[PDB]
Amino acid sequence: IKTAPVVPPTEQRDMVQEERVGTPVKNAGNANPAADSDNATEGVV
Amino acid sequence: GRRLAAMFYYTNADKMLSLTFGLAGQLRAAADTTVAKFQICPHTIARAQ
Repeated sequence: IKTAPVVPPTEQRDMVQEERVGTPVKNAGNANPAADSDNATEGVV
Repeated sequence: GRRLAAMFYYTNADKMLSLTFGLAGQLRAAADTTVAKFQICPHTIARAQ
């Protein structure tokens, strides 16, 4: 048995951190966001 | 807009001149109709002023 001094549970707080490597684009779920333009065969106002 | 852009690459002044000198005739015949319909003359415009 080894009794060791630890940090009291009430003087620390677990905080969830979300780590990201880059900011997702506007049309993140779209494989081809350029197909709204390539399929505008009548024009756009 | 890429199709319309292509034609302006492939165009000469002669083709554009007739396009717009034809519009000028078309609009002036529609204004001549409106002038005749509503009697637009200096007397009629001055009476409105």
